[PDB]
Amino acid sequence: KKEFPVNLTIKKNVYDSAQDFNALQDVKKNWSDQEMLLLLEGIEMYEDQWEKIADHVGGHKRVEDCIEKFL
Amino acid sequence: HKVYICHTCGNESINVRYHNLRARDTNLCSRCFQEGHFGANFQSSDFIRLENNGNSVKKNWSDQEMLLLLEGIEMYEDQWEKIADHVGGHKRVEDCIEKFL
Amino acid sequence: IMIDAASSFVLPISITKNVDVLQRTDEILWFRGPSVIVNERIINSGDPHLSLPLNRNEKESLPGPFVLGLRPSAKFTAHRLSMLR
Amino acid sequence: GDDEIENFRNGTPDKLVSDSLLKLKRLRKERILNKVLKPTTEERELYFKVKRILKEVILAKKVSKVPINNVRAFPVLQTNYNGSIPVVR
Amino acid sequence: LQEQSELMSTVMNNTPTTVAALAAVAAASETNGTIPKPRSSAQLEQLLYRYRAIQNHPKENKLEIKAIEDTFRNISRDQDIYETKLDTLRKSIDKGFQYDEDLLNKHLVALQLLEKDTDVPDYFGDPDTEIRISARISNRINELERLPANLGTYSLDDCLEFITKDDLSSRMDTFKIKALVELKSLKLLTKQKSIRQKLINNVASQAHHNIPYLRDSPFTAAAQRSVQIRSKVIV
Amino acid sequence: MDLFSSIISKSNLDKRPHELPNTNFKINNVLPQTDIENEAPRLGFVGANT
Amino acid sequence: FETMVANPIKVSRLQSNGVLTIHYSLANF
Ligand SMILES: [Zn+2]
Repeated sequence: KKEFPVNLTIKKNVYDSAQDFNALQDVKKNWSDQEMLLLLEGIEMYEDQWEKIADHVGGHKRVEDCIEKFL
Repeated sequence: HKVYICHTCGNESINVRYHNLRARDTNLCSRCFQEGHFGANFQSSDFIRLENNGNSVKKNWSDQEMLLLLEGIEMYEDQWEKIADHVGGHKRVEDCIEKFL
Repeated sequence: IMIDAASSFVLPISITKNVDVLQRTDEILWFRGPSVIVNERIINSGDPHLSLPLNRNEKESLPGPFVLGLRPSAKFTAHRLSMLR
Repeated sequence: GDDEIENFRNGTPDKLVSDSLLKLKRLRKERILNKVLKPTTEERELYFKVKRILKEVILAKKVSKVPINNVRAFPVLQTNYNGSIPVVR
Repeated sequence: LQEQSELMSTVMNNTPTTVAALAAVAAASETNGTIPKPRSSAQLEQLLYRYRAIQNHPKENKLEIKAIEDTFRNISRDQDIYETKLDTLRKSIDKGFQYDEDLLNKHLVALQLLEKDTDVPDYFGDPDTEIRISARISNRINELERLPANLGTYSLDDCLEFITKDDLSSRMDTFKIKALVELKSLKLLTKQKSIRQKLINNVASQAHHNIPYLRDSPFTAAAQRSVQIRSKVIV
Repeated sequence: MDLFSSIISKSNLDKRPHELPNTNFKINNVLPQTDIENEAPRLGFVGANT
Repeated sequence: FETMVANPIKVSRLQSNGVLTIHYSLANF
């Protein structure tokens, strides 16, 4: 079946509008692009162990906040 | 296979052109885009990296071809020969109309 | 405001003896303005060096421009080269 | 706060999640059919209350898969610069 | 009159001590209709932080400090209540549930689709409802037309290309093309409508010479035969 | 007309003396421009109706 | 050297866009 693709990555969040990526927006909870790339980088390799990822990001991010981001 | 004369010089683009979105009928090489030889009116945001190579087996419709089809429809409003060559000339009229519908 | 100016020029004398490093036509291309050197293409949009939060005269000599440019770490690149073969 | 999740954590965790997502879907239909654009303060408040619960199980239970599916890209700004050849009038 | 945007305007104009919103009953209470308990995560709270940190110098011209401090007390109290409830909530967990996988899939996909305002399938005329469609398309057009033009990707597959200081990777534009296919396909809608009209009103306009089971019926053949009767010549 | 050239691909570790195919050439240094990117326009500017 | 007017390279917009690269369609002898 042919469907128009649901392009979620472009779509800005409605309910919170503070968990978007940094380009679509106009310890520390800032989440710069380097820790974001390290987060996708750790999720591609380590596959949900939440503690090797939690210092592969660089230690400023709690495991709770990494789960908050992954959701 | 067409040929893409690089604007602002006379060179031939090898396999990657940089299409402009406000003059809409110009291109560039990679080296003229890395250094900024495209005039002070444009701003290096309105240049999309397009390819020149022949793509895969037909009825795939990569996003480059969809974008160039919609550029053609905004250009000409008719004249499906002038749409099908602007897609790249390796698609027929009778398939561009079957894909826009 | 015109668009179709030439903005590249060629001198008639063939000086093509020590010129294999410049940009040749295939002569030498001579433009109407200089080049533009851009350090890094991708901005790093967070990073309180650049974001400037509103909380809390100081200098910092950061290593290189490579902090501001989203470079991947090497363990992922070795993991992906292991996934290569 | 929580004010209910303490009481419902004693039994199953998952029934409230579906019973809240159906309410989100009904409120979204009621926002589409009313020409309103901003979400209400009643489902925003009810949104995070969902996202909390799905967090805590991942904090607590360590469910056997927790699947990973990402687009393996993310949008970043890139530098722009004007051309260096001057304008011709 | 958006006092929670007036504080932001006074902050971003870098001159907030020079006006200080003229906190009396005539001005600081006319925009409030206490302060209305800010909504954001920190974007309306750091403004209150800076606003109190600037209003520590006058300290008597602004009578609205006390309601702001009462809301700080409310925020601290709610935070302490949530920390106690999170301490109890991690103690109220059963030792065994074994949460199912193929419903965790559906809850994750459903939450993700309900975040960014798209329709979720269940698996658990009339120009009233014509405008309610044509007002969701203007939403998407005036949401896509506020993206920055310098939008670019960084996939996880550029590590295999070894991009130098200036090398121009070949997957940088896999989102900006996709963010123009939508924005120009949602403007060429009333062109494909006008092509579909010319298609259907020339396929259905024959309907009795191409379709075989209609041009073989008794009544259609009799009508097409009877329209072709040449008029009788008198004498 | 007062022309300019392309960037020489001479490396930063070359250390050779500067040769010149013409003595009517001159040489200049290009300072790279670097700052917070000037706010680019929105996509409504790039690709409006013509 | 200062009397050496340079040659403009003109692009001619229709050449820049879509030029392809006739007896080789055998219908015309
Ligand atoms: Zn060129």
